[PDB]
Amino acid sequence: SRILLNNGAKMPILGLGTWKSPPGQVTEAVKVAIDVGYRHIDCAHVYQNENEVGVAIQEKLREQVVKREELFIVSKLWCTYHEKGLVKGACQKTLSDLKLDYLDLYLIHWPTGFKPGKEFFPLDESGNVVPSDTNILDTWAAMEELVDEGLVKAIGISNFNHLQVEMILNKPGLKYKPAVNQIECHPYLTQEKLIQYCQSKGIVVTAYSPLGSPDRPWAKPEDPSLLEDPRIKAIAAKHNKTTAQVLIRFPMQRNLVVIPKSVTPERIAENFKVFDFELSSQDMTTLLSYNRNWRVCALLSCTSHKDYPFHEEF
Ligand SMILES: NC(=O)c1ccc[n+]([C@@H]2O[C@H](COP(=O)([O-])OP(=O)(O)OC[C@H]3O[C@@H](n4cnc5c(N)ncnc54)[C@H](OP(=O)(O)O)[C@@H]3O)[C@@H](O)[C@H]2O)c1
Ligand SMILES: O=C(O)Cc1nn(Cc2nc3cc(C(F)(F)F)ccc3s2)c(=O)c2ccccc12
Repeated sequence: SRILLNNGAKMPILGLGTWKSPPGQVTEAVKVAIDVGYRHIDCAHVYQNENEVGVAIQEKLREQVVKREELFIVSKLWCTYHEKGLVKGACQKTLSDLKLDYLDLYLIHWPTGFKPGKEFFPLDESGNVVPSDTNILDTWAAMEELVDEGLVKAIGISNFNHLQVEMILNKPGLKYKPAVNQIECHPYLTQEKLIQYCQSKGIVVTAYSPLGSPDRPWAKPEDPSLLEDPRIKAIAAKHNKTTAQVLIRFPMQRNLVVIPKSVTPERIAENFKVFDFELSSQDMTTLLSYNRNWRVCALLSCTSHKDYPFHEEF
């Protein structure tokens, strides 16, 4: 149930997502999740709930439900902290909230640096994001130092397109290769090109929004719902599983890590029950065949950043 990273650590292939989990509900959600078997939690500073996630983690270690070494805890460096001089601080405030003394994995959350400040999305009066000078090679070096200092066991990247992943891999003096690239991926955005690139380079891919992020604040009525796709429902029924379990099992069979979010205990538990069945080889190609190149996770105010990752094909 885990995948070996290029740092020699093992990463559970199922993790719990925490974006949009309300601060008042995520502590119990992570407690239920660890009680039912999750050992990987996907966090971020920008999700504004790391303190409450960390309460849950701490209580389960105190309770001795689990050992720290059995947990795989991931967090991410927000965009307003790309400056070489800010990265360690940002890591330590995540560690502080999570009540941890190290992370298993720490990602550059997006390849785009924003102006530092306490606003997460600094905009100009016309609504464009205000970039920071910073480039991802100096940000990367700063991430490497977090390894050297023992704050993080592994480092990786998120939302990097293949030319940006290649930028890091061709970095002069590269000390630690990225271990993971965490990207949007589901039957409507199957990412074959970028996943093959990354796997070819020994970089593990984590699939985010594997259910389509139906709770994304900017969803519109017109938008498709993977959970309600009759095709996927038929595959589900054939296996006597739910559509969600199918959507979760699908990336697992492509040698991906997948991190479905829920704050509903019954769904946390259901979503983990995906080790007891297999999708067939044909199921898998059929699922891939639903690609629409429909991306749900992005932001118009950032399209003009020099490092906006989605103008490129992949
Ligand atoms: N690196 C990045 O840039 C990035 C971007 C996006 C997401 N992520 C990570 O990926 C995680 C997952 O992506 P996501 O939150 O965007 O969306 P998702 O996991 O694709 O969708 C979560 C939505 O599905 C619902 N849901 C969960 N299990 C269900 C089930 N069994 N049946 C029916 N509905 C179910 C959840 O409802 P309830 O919660 O109400 O039960 C919630 O509304 C995030 O939380 C975050 O950790 C990272
Ligand atoms: O970030 C998450 O985990 C979820 C996430 N996604 N988005 C959509 C985004 N689209 C982006 C595009 C770029 C870009 F790189 F393209 F410029 C940079 C930054 C972003 S944020 C949000 O606006 C957001 C806001 C609060 C908390 C989480 C998120």
